[PDB]
Amino acid sequence: SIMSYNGGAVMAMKGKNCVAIAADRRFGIQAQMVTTDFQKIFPMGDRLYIGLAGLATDVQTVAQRLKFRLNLYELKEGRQIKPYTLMSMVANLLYEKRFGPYYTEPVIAGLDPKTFKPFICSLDLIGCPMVTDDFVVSGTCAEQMYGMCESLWEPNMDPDHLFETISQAMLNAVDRDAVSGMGVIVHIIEKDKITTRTLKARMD
Amino acid sequence: DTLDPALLRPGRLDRKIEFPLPDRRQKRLIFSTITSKMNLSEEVDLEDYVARPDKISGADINSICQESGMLAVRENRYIVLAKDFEKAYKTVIKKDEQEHEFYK
Amino acid sequence: GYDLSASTFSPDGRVFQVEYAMKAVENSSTAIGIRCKDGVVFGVEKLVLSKLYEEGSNKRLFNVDRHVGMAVAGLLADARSLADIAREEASNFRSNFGYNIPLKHLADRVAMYVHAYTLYSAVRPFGCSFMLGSYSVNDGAQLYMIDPSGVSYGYWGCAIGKARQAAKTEIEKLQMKEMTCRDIVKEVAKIIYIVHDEAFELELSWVGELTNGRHEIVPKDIREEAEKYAKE
Amino acid sequence: TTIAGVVYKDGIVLGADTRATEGMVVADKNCSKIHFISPNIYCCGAGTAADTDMTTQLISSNLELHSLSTGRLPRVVTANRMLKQMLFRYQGYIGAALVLGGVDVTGPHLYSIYPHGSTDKLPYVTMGSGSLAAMAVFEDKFRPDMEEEEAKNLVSEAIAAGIFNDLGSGSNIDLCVISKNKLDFLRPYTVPNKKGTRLGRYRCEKGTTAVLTEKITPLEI
Amino acid sequence: SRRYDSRTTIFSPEGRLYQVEYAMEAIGHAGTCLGILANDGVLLAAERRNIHKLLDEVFFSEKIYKLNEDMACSVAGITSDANVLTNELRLIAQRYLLQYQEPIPCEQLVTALCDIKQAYTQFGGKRPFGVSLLYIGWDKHYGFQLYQSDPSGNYGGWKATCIGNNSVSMLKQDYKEGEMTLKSALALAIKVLNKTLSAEKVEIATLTRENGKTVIRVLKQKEVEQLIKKHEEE
Amino acid sequence: GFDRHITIFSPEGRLYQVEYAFKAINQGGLTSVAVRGKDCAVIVTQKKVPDKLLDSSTVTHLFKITENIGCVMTGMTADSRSQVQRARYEAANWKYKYGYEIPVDMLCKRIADISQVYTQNAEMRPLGCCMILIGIDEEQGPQVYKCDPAGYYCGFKATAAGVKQTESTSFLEKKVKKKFEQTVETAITCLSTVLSIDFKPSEIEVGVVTVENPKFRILTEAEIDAHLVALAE
Amino acid sequence: MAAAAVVEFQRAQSLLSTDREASIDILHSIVKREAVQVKEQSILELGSLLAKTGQAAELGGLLKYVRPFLNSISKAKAARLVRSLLDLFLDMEAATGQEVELCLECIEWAKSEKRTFLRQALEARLVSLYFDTKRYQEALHLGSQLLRELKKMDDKALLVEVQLLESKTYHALSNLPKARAALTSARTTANAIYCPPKLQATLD
Amino acid sequence: RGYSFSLTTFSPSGKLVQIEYALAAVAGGAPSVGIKAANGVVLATEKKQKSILYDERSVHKVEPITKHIGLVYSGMGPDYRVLVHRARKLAQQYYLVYQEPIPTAQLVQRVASVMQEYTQSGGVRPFGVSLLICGWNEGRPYLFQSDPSGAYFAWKATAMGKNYVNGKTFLEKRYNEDLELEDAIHTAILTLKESFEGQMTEDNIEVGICNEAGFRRLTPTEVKDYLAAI
Repeated sequence: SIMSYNGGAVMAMKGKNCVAIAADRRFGIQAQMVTTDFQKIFPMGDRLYIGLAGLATDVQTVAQRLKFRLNLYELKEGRQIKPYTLMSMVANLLYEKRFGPYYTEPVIAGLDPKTFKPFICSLDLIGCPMVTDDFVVSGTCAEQMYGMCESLWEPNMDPDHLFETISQAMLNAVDRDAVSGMGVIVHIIEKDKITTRTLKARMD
Repeated sequence: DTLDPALLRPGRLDRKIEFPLPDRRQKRLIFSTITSKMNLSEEVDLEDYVARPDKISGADINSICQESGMLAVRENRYIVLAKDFEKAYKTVIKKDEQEHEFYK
Repeated sequence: GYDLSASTFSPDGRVFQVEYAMKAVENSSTAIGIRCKDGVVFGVEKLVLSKLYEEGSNKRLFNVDRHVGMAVAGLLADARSLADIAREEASNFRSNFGYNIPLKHLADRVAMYVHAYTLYSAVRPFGCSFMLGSYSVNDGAQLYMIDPSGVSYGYWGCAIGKARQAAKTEIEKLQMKEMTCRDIVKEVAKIIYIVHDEAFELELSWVGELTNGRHEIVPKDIREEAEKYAKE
Repeated sequence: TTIAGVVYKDGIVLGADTRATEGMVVADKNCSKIHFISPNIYCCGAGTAADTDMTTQLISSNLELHSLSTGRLPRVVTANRMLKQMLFRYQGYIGAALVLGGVDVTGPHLYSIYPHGSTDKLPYVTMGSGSLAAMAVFEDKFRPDMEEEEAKNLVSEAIAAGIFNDLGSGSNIDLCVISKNKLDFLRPYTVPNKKGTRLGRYRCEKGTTAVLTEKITPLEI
Repeated sequence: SRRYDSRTTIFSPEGRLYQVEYAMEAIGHAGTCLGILANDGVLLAAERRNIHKLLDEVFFSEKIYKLNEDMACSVAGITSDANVLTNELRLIAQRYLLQYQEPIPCEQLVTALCDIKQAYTQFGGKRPFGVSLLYIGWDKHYGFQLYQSDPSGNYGGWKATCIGNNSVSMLKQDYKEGEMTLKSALALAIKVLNKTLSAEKVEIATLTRENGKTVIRVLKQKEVEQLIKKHEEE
Repeated sequence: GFDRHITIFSPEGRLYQVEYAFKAINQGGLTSVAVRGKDCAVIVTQKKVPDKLLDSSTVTHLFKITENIGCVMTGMTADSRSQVQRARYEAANWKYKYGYEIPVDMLCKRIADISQVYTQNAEMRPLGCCMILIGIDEEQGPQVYKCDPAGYYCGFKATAAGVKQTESTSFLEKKVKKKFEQTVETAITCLSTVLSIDFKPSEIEVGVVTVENPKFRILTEAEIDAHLVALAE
Repeated sequence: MAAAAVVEFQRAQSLLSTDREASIDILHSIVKREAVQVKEQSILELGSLLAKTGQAAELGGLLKYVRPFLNSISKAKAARLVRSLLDLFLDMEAATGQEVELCLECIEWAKSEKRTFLRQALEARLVSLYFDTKRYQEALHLGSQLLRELKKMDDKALLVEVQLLESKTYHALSNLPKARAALTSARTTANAIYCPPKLQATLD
Repeated sequence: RGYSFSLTTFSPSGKLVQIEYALAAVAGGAPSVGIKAANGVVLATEKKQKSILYDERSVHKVEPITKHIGLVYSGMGPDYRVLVHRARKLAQQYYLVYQEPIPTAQLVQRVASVMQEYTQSGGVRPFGVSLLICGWNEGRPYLFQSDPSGAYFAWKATAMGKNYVNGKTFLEKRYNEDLELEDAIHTAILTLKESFEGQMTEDNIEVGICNEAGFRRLTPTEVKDYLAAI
C-alpha cells in the first residue's frame, strides 16, 4: 500500500476535563528506521493539539499548511481557535484536493477555549468529520488501537487514570505491529497543564 | 443674498427678520384663516392637505383656496365640497417638482 | 462636449453617435423594397462615378441564407461586414437547429447585434441602414428594416437612402397588397427614375414564386423592359 | 449504510442507521446521515462518507443563499435540480447515493439521487447497500396515503431490517419526520444494540507505565 | 478613453510624481502614532479619531495591527486602503513561514510590502496606497527594530520617527541613541503626545518579551492613568 | 471634471447619467399604463403607427418573457430588445438552473441588477428603457414591477411609463383611493383622460393575465373593441 | 389552548357595538377564564365600554388587574394595553382611593419589564393623579424624583408638564420657594420643544 | 472591454474627491437609525415612497445576511442590493469552510474589503452606500457601519442619511449602557419621528432586531403596535 509507507500511529481519548493525544516517535521507510524523533503531534492552539499519521510528507505538508491557514485565521480575528472550527478547516483542507489527495488521517484533540468542554475528532483521507466523545484512532495499526483501547476506556477519567490507560493502549498496541512503535509520546491536556511525556517502549 | 454688506452694521438696520416659507404647525393656521373667510360644506378636510407638507408660500395657499372657490364657480355653486379643494390643489397644488428615486 | 462617445447621453437623452450615424446613411443613395403577396422585390439606386467601374462594381443587393436579401444604404464596408456575419448567423442557425431560419429571428438577432454594438465607447456605431426580405412556404413575404440604432421593424414598402423623403410617397400611392410581383418589378423602375433627380444604373433582385425562395439579379430581361419606363 | 424515506399524508419520514465503516472496521459508531439543507428540506447520504458531506454543505449553503435571495421558503425541486446538475458534471466521480425529501408549497415529496446523476420521484426510496435489506419491507407492508405513526414505525422497521442482516449495519436508528407545520429531527429513535458490560477492573494507580521523560507546562499564569 | 484617465503614472516636468506627493499630504491631515525603541523592546504611541462617546469596544484599535508573534504595524493616512494591505502583508508573513519555518525577520516583510506598493505606483494606472504605515518587530538576527515606510516606496530604520502632522524634530534633540530604558521611552512617548490624554483619546502599545518569545501588549486602561499622572512638569 | 460624461459621482451626489437616461425613455413616447386586478393584471399601452406603411403587427412593445410573465417597455426601442432578450435569457436560465418557473419579482430584481452594473461601471451607458412587467405566482396575487434604468424596482400597484407619466399616476392615484376584474373604467380611461384621444381599437395594446388562466395573452381588436364599447355607461 | 380557551371567541366581536349594557361584566367571563388580540381588545373595549358607562373599568378592572399575568403577549401589546388601560384608570374613576395604587402597581410593574420611558409616562400621569385628589405633600416629592431623571436625559422633554404640575401643587398652600423659580424655569425649558397649545397654553 | 484605470484619485489638496462625493450621496439619502442595546440591537429606517401607490411588502431595507446579521443602508438604491448579494456570498463562503455562522466583525472585514476596490480598479465609481451592520455574535451583540470609503467603526448608537447630525447628537443625549429591549425601539421610533416629513405611518418605517435568536424583520402589525403605544 501507500499508507503503510512510513507507518505512524496517533490516537486521542478523553475522560474528565483533560484529553490525551499520543503518537509513536518513529519515522522511516518500510523496513528501515532512519530516525527516532519525529514530530507527529503538532500544537496549534494552547490546548488544542492536532496529531497526524500516514505518509510523512503529507503530515508535514498539511501540518505546515494548517499552521499557515490557522495562524492567519487567528491573526485575522483575534482569539484562540475554537476546535470544532479547526475540525471544519482540516475538513476543507483534505477536501478540495480530493483528486490525488493527501495520505493522512489527522485526529484533533483538545478543549473549548472558554468552557473547557473536551472533545476529540478524527478524519479520513479526503476529510470527513468523526466527532467522538470516547476515543479516536489513526494510523496503520488502527484496530489494535481500537479493539484494545475500546476494551480499556471507561468514562469520566481524571488525568492520572487517563495517563495510565493511554500509556497501556499505546504500548501494547504498537508493540503488536512491525512498522510502528519504538518509543511513544503522550500529551495530557489538562485545564491548567500539558503533561508531556515519553514512554520507553519495546524499541525493536 | 446681494443686498449690500454695509447696509446693516448696527446703526442702519440693527435687525433682520426671516420669513420662513411656513411648515406644519403654521400651515394649519394659514388654512384655518383662509378657509375661515370662505363658504365650506364640511366635506372638506383640513389636516389632509396640511399633510403632504411640500414647499408652499402663503400666496399659493391663497391660490389653491381661491382657485378652489373659482373652480366651484363652474357649477354656479355658492360653496365648495370635495373636488374643487382637492381638484385645484392637485392642479396647482405645486404643479409638481422632479423627485430623484435611487437616492431617497 | 456631450458628443463623440456612444456611452454618454445628451442632457435630454439622445445618444449623438447614433443620430450622426443616421445622417451618415442619409447622404447615400436609395434602395427601396416592396412587399407583395408572392414575395419581396428589392431595387437599389446606383450612383456610378466614372466609366472605370464595371457592372456590379459594388454589390448592394447581397444575399445571406439562400433566401433573405441585403438591400443596404450606408457605408459599404460596414454593411458588407454585417452582411457576412448575417451569413455566419444563419449558418449557425441552420447548423445548430436544422430548420431553415425564419426571418423575424434573423432580423431580431442582427438587430440586437448592431444595437449591443452601440453601448460602448470602445466601438463606434455602424453607419449602414439595410433591409432584409424573403418568404418560406408558410411564412408570408417577411421583410424587415434595421437602422444604425438597432431597431428593426416589419414593413411593407420601406425605403432608405438619401431620397427616401421622395421615395416613401410613391410606394404609399402604389397599390400594395394584391399584385403578383412581376408588375411591381416593372413598377420599381418608376420609383427609381422618379427619385433620381440628376447615371442611375440601377439593379434589382427579388424572391418570389418565380424563384421559390431564392435570389436572382433580375434574371436579365426586365433591365431592357423596365428601362422602357423612361419619359415618365 | 442503510437508508430510507417514505412519503405520507402530512409529509415525509427519512431515516438512516448510524455507522461509518472504512474498510471492514467501523471507524465511528454514531454519525448523523440525515443532513440539514433547509428548514423544510432534509437530504440523506450514502456511498462516500465525505462526498455526501461536501455536496450537501455546498447545496445547503447555495440553497439558503438562494432562499434568502428570493425571500420565500425554498422549494424541494430546486434542491433536486442543483444536486442533479452539480453532481452530473463530475461524471459520477463523486459517489453520493443520497435521497432528499421535502414539504413545500406544492406538496410533500422526495427524490433519490444516484451517484451518476439520475433522479427519481418516488413514494419510497432506499440508497446504500442496505437498500436490499430495506426494500422488501416496503413491499409487503407499505400502503399509500398512510398515517404518520405507522409510517414512523414503517421506516424504523425498514432501517431496523437493514440493521439485522447487512454488514453495513448501524448502531441505532435516527429518523426525521418532516411535516407541513413541524419538523422533528430526532436523534436516535430506537437503540436495539446495547454495548453490553465489562467484568473486572484493570488498572493500578501511578503504575503500569514505563516513563522515560516527563515534562510539565503551565498555561494560565 | 484617453480623455478620461487620471494618468497617475506620469513624471512631473519637475520630475516628481503628482499622485505620490498628494498621498504625502494625506498623511499630514490624519496621522499620529510615533514609535520608540530601546535596548529593551519597542512601542507605538497613537491617537484615536476624536471625542465622540458612541464607541463601545475595540479588541485591538483601528491603529495597531498584529502581524506575527513578533511584529506589529501602525497606520497613518487613509484607513480604508491600509486595512487591505495589512491583511495583504499578513499573508506575506505567513507564507514566509510556509517557505522557511522562520518567524520572518521583519526587513524581509517591509521589503516585500514596499515592492508591491511600489508596483501599484509603477504601473496599472491606479491610485497609490495612501498610507505611510510603519512597523515594529524583532528577529534573531538583529535586535529590536522598527521600520517606517511611505506611499512612495522607500523605507528605513527610523529609530524614533513619528508620522502624520506636527513633525518629530523634538525627538531628534531628546533621544539617547545608546541606552533608552523602555519605561523612560514610555515617558518620552507621553511627553511627545502630551505636546501634540487617557485611553479614551490615546492608544499606546508596547512590545516586550519574557524568556525568548515576544509579548505584544496593547497597554490596557489603568496603565495609561498611571503614566498620565507621571509628570508634574515635563 | 467629467461629471456629465462618465457614470461617476458629481458634487452633492447626483450622478448625471441616470437622469440623462431617464430623459431618454421619454423620446417619442408610446405610453404604457398597467392595471392590476385582485384576480387579473391587465396591461395597457398606446402604440402609434406613423404612415400606414409599417406592418402594424410587427411594431409592438408587449413582449412575452415566458408562459406566465409578460412585459411592456416605453424607453427608446433600440435599447428595449437588448433588455427583453436578457430577461428571456434569465427566465429560461432560472427554469433550467432552479427547477420551477421564475416568479415575477426577482426577475425584475435581476434585470434591475444588470442595469445597476451598467450604471456602476464606466464605459457603458445605462440603457434607457424601463420594464413594466406583470405576472402571477402560486402564493400571492398578480404582481407588476418596473425597474428603471438605474435599477430601482419597487413593486407597484399602478404606475405608468413613458411621456405623460405624472398625469397618469395622478389619475390612477385619484381613482384608486375610492376602493375591478373588468377594468373598464380604469385601464383605457387613464389614457383617454390623460391625452384625450378616446381610441379606436387599433392603437391600444392590452396584455392580460388572470388567476383562472395565468398564460399571458395579447388581445385583438374584437375583444378590445367590446372592451371599448363597454365605455358607454 | 384547552377546549374552553376559545369557546366564546366571537362574543368580543358582536358586542363591541351591540349595546352599552349587554357586556358590562359579561366580557369579564372572557377576561378571567386569536385569543391574544381578542383578549387584549376585550380588555381595551370592555375597559372603554366600562369607561363609557363610568365605573367598572377599574372595579372589574381591578378584578382583572392583579398581574401575575403577562410575559409574552407580543410585548408592545402589553405596552399599549397597560398604557391605554391605565389611561382609562386615570382619565375617569369612581372610588377616589383606588387609582393611587392602580398606577403604583404600574410603576413597580414598569420596573419589572425594565421599560424606562413607561415609568416617567405614568409618573407624569401619577403626579397628575396625586394633584387631582388633593394629596399636596408627596406629589411634591415624586416631582422631585422626576426631575432627577429628566435632568440626566434630554432637558424638559416632559418635565415642563411635570414641573407645571408641581408648580400647581405649591399654590394650593405655598410661597416663593417655587412661585417664580420653578414656573419660569419651566418656561425657560418650554421654548425649546414642539409645543402643542395644550401644554403651552396651560403654561400660559 | 473594460477600462483598467482608476477614476477615483487624489486631489491636489491630498484627499479623495470621489469618496467625499460618495458621503454627500449618502448624506442625501433616507435617514436610518441604529441602536446597540445590552441584549440586542434595533436598526430602524424610513421607507417614504413617491405616492401611496406601491407595495410596501415588496422591497425591504432590513434584510438579513443568512444567519443572524441584518444590514440597513442610507443612500443609493441598488448599490445596496449589490452589497447584499456580495455579503450573502461572503457569509456563505465562510459558512461552507468554517461550519459556523460568520462572526459579525469578519463580515464587516470582508464587506469593507469588497467596497475598497471600487475606490480603485478600472473605471468603477465607489458605491456611495454607507450601510450599517448588526449581529448577535456569541455573548454580546455587535454593530458596525461600512462607509463607501471602506472604513468601519463599532459603537452604541448612530444615525445616517438625512440630518444625521441631529441623530448623533440626539442619541448622544438619550443613551444608557443597560438600555436593552423595546426602549431602544422606543427611542429609535422617536429618532425617526424627529423629522420623518410627517404623520409617522407604520408602512413608511420598518425595524429589525437581533434578539439572541437570529436577526428578524418586524412584521407591520408590531411597529404599528408600538406606534399605538407612543
